[PDB]
Amino acid sequence: MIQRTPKIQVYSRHPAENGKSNFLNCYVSGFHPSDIEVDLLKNGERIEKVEHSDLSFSKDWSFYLLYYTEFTPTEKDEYACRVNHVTLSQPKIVKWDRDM
Amino acid sequence: GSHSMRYFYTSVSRPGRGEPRFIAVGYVDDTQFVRFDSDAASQRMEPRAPWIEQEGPEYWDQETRNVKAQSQTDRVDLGTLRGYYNQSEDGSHTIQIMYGCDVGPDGRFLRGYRQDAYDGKDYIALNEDLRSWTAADMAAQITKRKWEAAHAAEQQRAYLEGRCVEWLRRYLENGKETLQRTDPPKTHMTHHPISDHEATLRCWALGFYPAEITLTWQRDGEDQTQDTELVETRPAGDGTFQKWAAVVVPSGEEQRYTCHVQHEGLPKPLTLRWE
Amino acid sequence: KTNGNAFIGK
Repeated sequence: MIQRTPKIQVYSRHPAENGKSNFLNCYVSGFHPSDIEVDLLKNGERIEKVEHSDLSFSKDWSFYLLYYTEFTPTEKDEYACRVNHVTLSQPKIVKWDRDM
Repeated sequence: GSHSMRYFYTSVSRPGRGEPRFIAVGYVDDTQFVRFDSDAASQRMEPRAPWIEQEGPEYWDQETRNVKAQSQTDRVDLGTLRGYYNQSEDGSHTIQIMYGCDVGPDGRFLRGYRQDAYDGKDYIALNEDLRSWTAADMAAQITKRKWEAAHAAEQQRAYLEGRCVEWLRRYLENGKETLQRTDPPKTHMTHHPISDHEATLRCWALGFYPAEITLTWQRDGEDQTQDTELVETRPAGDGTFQKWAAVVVPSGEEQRYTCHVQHEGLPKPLTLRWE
Repeated sequence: KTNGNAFIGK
């Protein structure tokens, strides 16, 4: 069938302030089929205890999911989100950029 | 203002790996209030908003019963549709259903919906009059004839104009403290030099509810779609939404641009600029 | 409240 690739956004729930508790998000949308692998990464490594939303879809029938984890940002910690889907040749890594 | 209640169902076959996975989610406007996942432990419809927790055992038992029968119907429909399209037994397939109703600010029934898809494309849909169907192709035309002989449109209209709107009005009353609010966006602009003669201006909208928002860029008052990068509205995870629109501008010409923000929660639309 | 009146096979 027709396959649609996910759009990936990595961002914090609240404006990031070092030493202040927050949530790191990875929002994946516009994809079809629904099977998707999403990992939240801290300094290149997989974060355990990552929660995710219940599968839903938009008007065009494409799926969306939110993956999230509680975190305290620091100036030195690097965050990213790694996504794999049947439409992708290899996993796509999107880095968290607090200054956007 | 106007409000909506919607249910989204997804059934995904997994040949060899067991029975199809079934997921159901319910929303009032942009607020999720219930969920069901056939692979989760509970095997019950679960609350996802605090204002639905008060519903008694009879509520949860019937909702569980309905989503379970829906998952059984989709399981037989996956085999039926595979046959209609003459598809192999080995590939994974998807059935998606959306339905629900909208109410006006006076609480009147505005419209009802029931739309079904197969493999991410339109399959069959209830028309706006709630009395007839639109089949997407020849395979869906078989379904349409079975649904006509079954008075399916009459069933949908009876739910949509009855139970759907009456329970939406009940939820709006039960969750009034939170469902009736509008959180205006907190806006700001960022500036990033991308070379010695060009810069990105990014207009931000954070913490808003409902999700519906418009961010528009203009240069010397003329609407911009040249360099206008606009991301999909995304959830913050606390019940609010976020969005941004960016434009690439010549260095020194930043003040010829404005970002106009429209949202229901704003006393008056905002105009943002780089100072 | 979900609809429980239209479990009609496609």
